[PDB]
Amino acid sequence: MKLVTVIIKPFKLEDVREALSSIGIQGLTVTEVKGFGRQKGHAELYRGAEYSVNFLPKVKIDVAIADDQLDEVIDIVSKAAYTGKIGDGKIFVAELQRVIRIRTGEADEAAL
Amino acid sequence: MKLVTVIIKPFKLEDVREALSSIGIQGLTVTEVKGFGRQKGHAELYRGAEYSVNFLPKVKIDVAIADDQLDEVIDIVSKAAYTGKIGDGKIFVAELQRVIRIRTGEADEAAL
Amino acid sequence: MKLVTVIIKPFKLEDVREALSSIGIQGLTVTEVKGFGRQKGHAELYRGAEYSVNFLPKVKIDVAIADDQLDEVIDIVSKAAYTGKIGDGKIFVAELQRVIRIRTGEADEAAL
Amino acid sequence: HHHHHAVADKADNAFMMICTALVLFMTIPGIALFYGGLIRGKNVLSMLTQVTVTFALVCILWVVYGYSLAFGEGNNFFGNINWLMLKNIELTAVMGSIYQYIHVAFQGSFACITVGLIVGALAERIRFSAVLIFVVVWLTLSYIPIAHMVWGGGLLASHGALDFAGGTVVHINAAIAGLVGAYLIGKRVGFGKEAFKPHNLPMVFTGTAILYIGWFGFNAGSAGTANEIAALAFVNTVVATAAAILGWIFGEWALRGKPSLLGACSGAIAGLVGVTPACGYIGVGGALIIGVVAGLAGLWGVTMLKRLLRVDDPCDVFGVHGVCGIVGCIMTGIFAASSLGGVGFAEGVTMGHQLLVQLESIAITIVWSGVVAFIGYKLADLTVGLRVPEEQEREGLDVNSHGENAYNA
Amino acid sequence: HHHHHAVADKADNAFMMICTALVLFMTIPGIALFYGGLIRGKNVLSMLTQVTVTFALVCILWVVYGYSLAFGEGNNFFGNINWLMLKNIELTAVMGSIYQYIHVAFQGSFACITVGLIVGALAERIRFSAVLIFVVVWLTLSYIPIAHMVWGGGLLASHGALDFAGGTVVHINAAIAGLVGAYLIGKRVGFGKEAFKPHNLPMVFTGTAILYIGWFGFNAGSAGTANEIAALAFVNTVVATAAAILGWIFGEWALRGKPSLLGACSGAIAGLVGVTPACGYIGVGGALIIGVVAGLAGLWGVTMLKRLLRVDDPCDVFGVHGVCGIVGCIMTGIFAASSLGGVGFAEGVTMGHQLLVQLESIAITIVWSGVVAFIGYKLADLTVGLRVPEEQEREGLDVNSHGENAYNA
Amino acid sequence: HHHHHAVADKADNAFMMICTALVLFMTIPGIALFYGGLIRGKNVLSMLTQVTVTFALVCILWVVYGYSLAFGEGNNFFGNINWLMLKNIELTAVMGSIYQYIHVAFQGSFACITVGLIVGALAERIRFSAVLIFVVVWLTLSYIPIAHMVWGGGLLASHGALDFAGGTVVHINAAIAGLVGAYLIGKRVGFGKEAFKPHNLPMVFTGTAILYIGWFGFNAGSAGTANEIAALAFVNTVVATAAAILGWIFGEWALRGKPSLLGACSGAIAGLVGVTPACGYIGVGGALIIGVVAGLAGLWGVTMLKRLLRVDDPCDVFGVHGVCGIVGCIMTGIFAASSLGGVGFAEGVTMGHQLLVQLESIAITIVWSGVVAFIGYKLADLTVGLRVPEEQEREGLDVNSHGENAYNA
Ligand SMILES: Nc1ncnc2c1ncn2[C@@H]1O[C@H](COP(=O)(O)OP(=O)(O)O)[C@@H](O)[C@H]1O
Ligand SMILES: Nc1ncnc2c1ncn2[C@@H]1O[C@H](COP(=O)(O)OP(=O)(O)O)[C@@H](O)[C@H]1O
Ligand SMILES: Nc1ncnc2c1ncn2[C@@H]1O[C@H](COP(=O)(O)OP(=O)(O)O)[C@@H](O)[C@H]1O
Repeated sequence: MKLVTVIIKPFKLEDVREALSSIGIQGLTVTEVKGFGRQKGHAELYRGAEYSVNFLPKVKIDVAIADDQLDEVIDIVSKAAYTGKIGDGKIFVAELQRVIRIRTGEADEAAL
Repeated sequence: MKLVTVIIKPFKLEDVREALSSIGIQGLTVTEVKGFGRQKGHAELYRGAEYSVNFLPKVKIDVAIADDQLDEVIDIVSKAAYTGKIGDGKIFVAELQRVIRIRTGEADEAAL
Repeated sequence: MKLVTVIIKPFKLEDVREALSSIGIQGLTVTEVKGFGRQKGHAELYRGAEYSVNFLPKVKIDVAIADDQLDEVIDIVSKAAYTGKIGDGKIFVAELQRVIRIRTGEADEAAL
Repeated sequence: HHHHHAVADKADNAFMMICTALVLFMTIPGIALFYGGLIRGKNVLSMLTQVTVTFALVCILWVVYGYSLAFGEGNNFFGNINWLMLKNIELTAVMGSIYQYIHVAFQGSFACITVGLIVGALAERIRFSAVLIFVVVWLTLSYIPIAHMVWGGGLLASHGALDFAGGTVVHINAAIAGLVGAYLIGKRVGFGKEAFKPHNLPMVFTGTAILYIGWFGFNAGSAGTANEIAALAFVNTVVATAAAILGWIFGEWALRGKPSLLGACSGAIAGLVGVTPACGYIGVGGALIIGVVAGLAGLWGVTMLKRLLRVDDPCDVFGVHGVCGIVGCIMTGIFAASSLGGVGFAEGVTMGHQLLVQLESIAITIVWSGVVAFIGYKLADLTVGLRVPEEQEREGLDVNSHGENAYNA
Repeated sequence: HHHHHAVADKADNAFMMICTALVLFMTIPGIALFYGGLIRGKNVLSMLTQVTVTFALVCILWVVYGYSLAFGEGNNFFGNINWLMLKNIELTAVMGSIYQYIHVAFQGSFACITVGLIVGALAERIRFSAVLIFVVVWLTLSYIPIAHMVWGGGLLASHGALDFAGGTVVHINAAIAGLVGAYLIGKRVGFGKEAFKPHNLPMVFTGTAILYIGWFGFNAGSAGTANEIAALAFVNTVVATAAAILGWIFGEWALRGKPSLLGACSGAIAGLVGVTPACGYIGVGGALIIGVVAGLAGLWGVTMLKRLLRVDDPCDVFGVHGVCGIVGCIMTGIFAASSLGGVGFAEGVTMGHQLLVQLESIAITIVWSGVVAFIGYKLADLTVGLRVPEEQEREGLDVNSHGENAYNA
Repeated sequence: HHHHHAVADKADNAFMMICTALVLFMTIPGIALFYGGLIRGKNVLSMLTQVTVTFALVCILWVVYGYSLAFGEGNNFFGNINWLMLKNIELTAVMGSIYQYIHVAFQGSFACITVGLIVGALAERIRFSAVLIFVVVWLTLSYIPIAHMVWGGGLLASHGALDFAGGTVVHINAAIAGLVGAYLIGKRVGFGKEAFKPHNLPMVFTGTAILYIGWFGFNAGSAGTANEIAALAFVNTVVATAAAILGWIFGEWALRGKPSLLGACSGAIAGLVGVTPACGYIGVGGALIIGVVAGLAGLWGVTMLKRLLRVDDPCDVFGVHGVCGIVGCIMTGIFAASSLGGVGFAEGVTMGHQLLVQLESIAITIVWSGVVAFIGYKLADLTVGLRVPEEQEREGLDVNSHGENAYNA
């Protein structure tokens, strides 16, 4: 079992979610996050205070899938979330041990 | 060391919190997330606009534990977080290579 | 590739951010989370209601790094985030199978 | 002599229109913000919609037949049908020292805030269409006749009751209707096991402040003119509120350990409710005592009295408006005395007798409003159902009742 | 008797000063919170600043030469420069039964809200500098001549137009101006592909509530004194707003599925706008019919109309102020009739002649504002460019145009 | 003819009661929201509780002895003890052309806002109980005597000082009390190395707007009647505020590269303060110039001056109310002249002589308030201690000092 995390630009959420729905993946979790990197927030001014560097709103997507699915999921999200500009995002992959559905008690594959 | 992640319905936080206390686990981290899958959001209207596809508010619990505690946790969390209804959430298990307490420098069990 | 998730006190973000720059680590993801453990958070009063169990605000940092930088990261983060009082937080470590930069398609080390 | 008529004073016309705007300000957005903030984020819109729409329903019913049946001449309980749609009321008709159209609007705003208050007790689990149906019944068969009994020349006015701005007509009237409601629908799911925190305390404070400012129209406006009585009701409004905020804070700080914002806000409302029936009748010192007592009475109401009855009234309508209205209505019958710096009881009357009339008025309102509310709630339950299903209660009324989310990206 | 002067009525002075405050309350913060809540978080500050700065700009232009050109003696389209920086107007000068200085401020607050209305149709893609340029041109060439033609003895006033508080002058004027802006600056990025929800509905409600309370000073104050006409306009304001709220709500519940909170709020404005030209001329029954029709019309304006016009008018300025403005002006030439409970038409005028006069005023207003708005936007786009780059639009107007983030830790 | 007495003018009674209400609106909730939005979210409730509780406190002290000591007759420093709890004041007693009970309310509201303004320099690190103690000492010893010297026929009044609505009494007085407080308690932890953004800028705009609207009752109300002076003060408030918004906005645009909402808000207050002591004495042209200058002076006030003073005055109370207060008090002595559009000086008073008096009034206000403020903060530190420990400062004053959390589920 694999767990794929994707950090992207907020407006490109609906496209990725629909790219995931194309391959039968409707189950997913989303978190509002703040990011910093090569691309950064515009200067901020508050009376006397001036903060030249700021954080930028981003979106973190979490999806549990199967090993065989890993190949397609990476390729489908990579294109769907692409815009060309700096700050497009990154794809993280990690090994998931056991997945359990609370409602029924189902395991790994049947839990999704 | 293991990392246990549970995604549940916001109204069932208190129960799981207490269940974890029942087995001696007081420390944890909570995040407000948006979930989509089998159970989905209710359509919403704003003036002329109609929005059918919607996300559901969920609560993500991340609890780091010892490896001899794995089976004890999944069980007490399942029962505590259970309602029977669709969209009850799911449990995710992942291996932690290292856990360190900033305050002391201690690792593994000593870090929790 | 390794993922280092650091849960700290909100005001210590600035100190951790700079310390991370000190060793050439500019890219990171931040999330607003809620914590509980040895540090607990004062009791709250609402008219007739008395809530004894409350969470504390925390900042969660997610940072994908290279294998060797691991020990150096732990040392510099522990130091910059340190206060000596309870609730300073913890550093967690997990293995990442792959990291891909969406904008270019670069993998692992190159993607960061 | 038969064609003689009072001339309207432009100062009073001006004062009373502005005061009407302030009473409307108390409901829109006053009470909507107050209540909205006290409940959960998932149910705020439901409170805002209920207040807005009931406000609308009441405004229309008031001009259609409400004013006529409340301020028209007849028996001790109801008025006349003669002033329907305001027909037969010349635009230049003068009520006291102001045009009647202004009077219609002033009394109309009172009806609105009274219905607004009720909604707070039905919070988080009531059906939207149930509250609209209940309002039609309760306004028609309770607000109107009680208003006619106290301010319309009916039974309680004939008995010499003392209620300047609505201790009975508004506060106790609404408090009862809310208490009956809550008891009928029952506890919110998770009560006593889950946290039911106010979602936005800055919102509660904003609502409190607007209720406070608008209350000057409410209390001073009750004079019907910008005279010395309006001046007396004004200062007394400032005194009671301040005294109640302090009475409440010092109670909480000493009994619970910390002075909270919800306590300072609740105190102001308790003071305001406390002085509502007494404002234009008492002196400055009396307002200070009523203020301190109401502030402490309310604290007790939202804490102990709330436990003694085991009823889930989310916004504590009965603990504040019920308890403080009752305390203020009784105290008015004492502090009106001339030796207490009051304006003096009517000719012949003594504290003793007056004390009973204040008590008589309270009991009649409680039973009147209670029975009618029980009637209204039954009618609605029967026709559209009172309570929403448990799942829709946990996910919230904003989305499945009004199909909207409160806070988005 | 040339040295005989009119003496100001202190009561009218007080009433009009307060009413001016009420209309100012409509812009600062009324319309700003109303529109600010309707758009997304990354853009709320852009809205609040546009309204604030355009407010200031209007206040300045108005006192320098604005008032003099609209209300000073001239021809049928412009006025005079005899009152530059208010010179020539003595402080003790009387206009009606008040000091002219009060008239200045009262009429000034009208221009302010008018400009604040337009901004909502330009939200999220317009450059800041552009809005300020458009205002200088539009206020000067569209507002002042239109205000003079209607309320300054000009063309429309001499033809017998009925516009009590700004059906043409304020609403249609603004709606058209906004429609032109929406068309010329194009659709927002992601339109029809992404969800555009109001970030803060409680904020919208607060703005709606403030606009309502402020409107009483807008409509009633148009009487110019605290008389029976002000009493009529006040009452008609309560009535139409409630009717419209009920109109919309039930229209939405039946055709869309549920009664939304935004629906109710939008219904309030619709009723308010619709009654603006009619409030002082119609009977309480007329206000009811107008309110209902206006509410339903507004529902059409933001639903079918908007989708057919194919415009991105984010705050539906036209769907509400244009559709209900036109509807209101027409309904005024009808319900003013005596046989319909109205105040009656001027000596020797029948329903036909009036109705035709109402239509003439409407057409003229649309063409005048539309042509001048087209010119206004052209200069802004010529000097500074009307639309911000795509990249700036996705990131937010706040951070890019104003260097600030609305919600911090 | 000893039994002769003045008669109240109902217009003035209404005008003044509405003004009192507008002035209270500035504190509840105006200044609370304004300051609330400027500080972090973990402390917003402490700001609201401080304003609400200090307000209550000021009201009680005002009616018990405050009004009497400031307004009763005595010497050039303070009044008398004859009006304790308003005893000896007949309900029908007339002050000017209004019932004295109204005068008591109006002046008491000025005492409230002044104390509210002070609280924004102590935010995020002061102990709640310490604030209470300070208020009792400062109001009693500083506000009362200053109010008596300027508006109570005292010392400064007797020398012909020109302060129409409180440049010295309200603004300069509070600014100094605040500056002193911020110096004594010290800089907030992290000051200079940590980011301190306002948590809610819409809340800041909201408060600003309320402050502006409420300020009409503040400035125009200071006329004591709805006469021509009231109207002059009204127009000047509209002009100066608009001018200051543009002054700050453009100054910031030129120097920093962007026009911010905070800039606009700050500008609005800066003009209001600047025009507070001049509104009733200057011409429309004076109001414009005073406005522009006030806006740029407040800009320099919160930038360069704040950096020079090395003070952590979080809400820039001094940078705005102090600077603009001084600027306004000085500029009043200029623009009051007849040859500059003003109402003119008193019989046989040159401009050179008036300026000396203004500087004298500024010197005495800064000096008295400062020393009194010192005694107060010291009395508070001897008994309860002024600053909360560092760790409470980190978690937030909300849960530590008030046991509540502002935003929840
Ligand atoms: N493939 C997935 N990856 C990550 N999270 C998921 C996935 N599927 C579901 N979830 C999470 O679990 C929640 C409940 O899932 P759902 O299918 O609606 O209920 P159930 O778990 O009872 O079948 C979702 O809201 C989402 O947060
Ligand atoms: N090493 C890292 N660990 C975790 N998250 C990162 C890391 N580097 C970047 N990110 C996240 O990815 C986002 C985009 O990175 P950025 O450097 O701005 O552009 P790009 O991904 O094209 O290099 C950042 O806003 C941040 O949220
Ligand atoms: N077992 C755990 N798993 C995940 N997160 C935890 C765990 N224990 C604590 N935390 C998080 O780390 C924070 C610090 O823990 P706490 O016990 O309060 O302090 P310390 O780490 O100094 O002992 C907590 O507020 C919580 O957010």
